[PDB]
Amino acid sequence: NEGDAAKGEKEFNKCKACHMIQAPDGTDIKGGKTGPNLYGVVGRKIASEEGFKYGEGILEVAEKNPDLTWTEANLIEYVTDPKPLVKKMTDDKGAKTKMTFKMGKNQADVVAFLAQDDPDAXXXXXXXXXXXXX
Ligand code: HEM
Repeated sequence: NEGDAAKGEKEFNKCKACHMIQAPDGTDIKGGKTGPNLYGVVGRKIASEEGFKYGEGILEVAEKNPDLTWTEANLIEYVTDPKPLVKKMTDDKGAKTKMTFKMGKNQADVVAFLAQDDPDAXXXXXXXXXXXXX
């Protein structure tokens, strides 16, 4: 749980194919365009990132919770098995997701790494209400 990242990035080898890292400019890692830029996230806002085809669910939830800025404790949950977070949260059963990867062995190890890439947590903040605070 010692959330590495060394191990965390190694594994990213398991998101890379759906997912890009890139920055407002160049690309750390290199990954399929299926899924969004995974860079930033941590600090972000569920589904913000523009010009992608977000699954309708994350979309409505981002909505019910104009709040949610992907901590990385959310990252841990989500990726673990995302429907059960997405869903649960809208309460609307029949999540859907566009993400089907289920990752159940090394969670924090990863959020760790992705916490890092999105360097802004700003030392601290911008809000609070649990789950959010970004
Ligand atoms: C553990 C490796 C990966 C992690 C850590 C991960 C993380 C995430 C996160 C945090 C989101 C929500 C972002 C937002 O709110 O915008 C997301 C959305 C998504 N992911 Fe992944 N992901 C992983 C692997 C993959 C893979 C392998 C695929 C393709 C096979 C994929 C497809 C998607 C899609 C389509 C969405 C959009 C969901 C929607 O709009 O409703 N992901 N992912």
